[PDB]
Amino acid sequence: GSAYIKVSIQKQAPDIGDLGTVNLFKRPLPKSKPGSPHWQTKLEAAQNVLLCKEIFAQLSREAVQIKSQIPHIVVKNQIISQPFPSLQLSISLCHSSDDK
Amino acid sequence: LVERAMKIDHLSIEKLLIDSVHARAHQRLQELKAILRSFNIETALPALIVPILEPECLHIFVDLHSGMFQLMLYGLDPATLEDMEKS
Repeated sequence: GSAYIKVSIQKQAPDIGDLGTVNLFKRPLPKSKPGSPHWQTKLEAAQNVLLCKEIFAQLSREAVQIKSQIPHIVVKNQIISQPFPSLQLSISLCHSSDDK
Repeated sequence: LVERAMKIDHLSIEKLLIDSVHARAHQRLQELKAILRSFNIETALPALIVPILEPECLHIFVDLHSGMFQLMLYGLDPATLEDMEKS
């Protein structure tokens, strides 16, 4: 599929669910009209999404990490954190493959 | 209090876990607030809050994965609040 990295410093958010992460319009990205090997584009997109998988797997390892001076909740795809009570966190990702 | 935000199953395994730990952490926070009020405060959504003066400082939160709820007062004196944490 395809992935997208996005961070948003909002005010705050509770443990709720709504029209949050990318909708059916998953990750609007360059059409890439310039002539290039389409198979190579698919290949590099797969490499990119695997990189996103790896970086998210590494970032997920924070609950068992040093839990001091930075308390933070973490769930699947959501790592919303409160370093200061002004900014927000939880860089997210999606899979732009489930849309015919 | 009806399994807040995770009353229904079949969504995700982590959902029920975070629900349970959040409920129990809020319970413990209210318990702490109880003894604080009986001595002589307020709370929030992630965790509780306790003032120290009468005006900002001394924020305390909970470890959503284990005990020993952490806390951090914006300021100085490091490696000393850890004793308070342990106590």
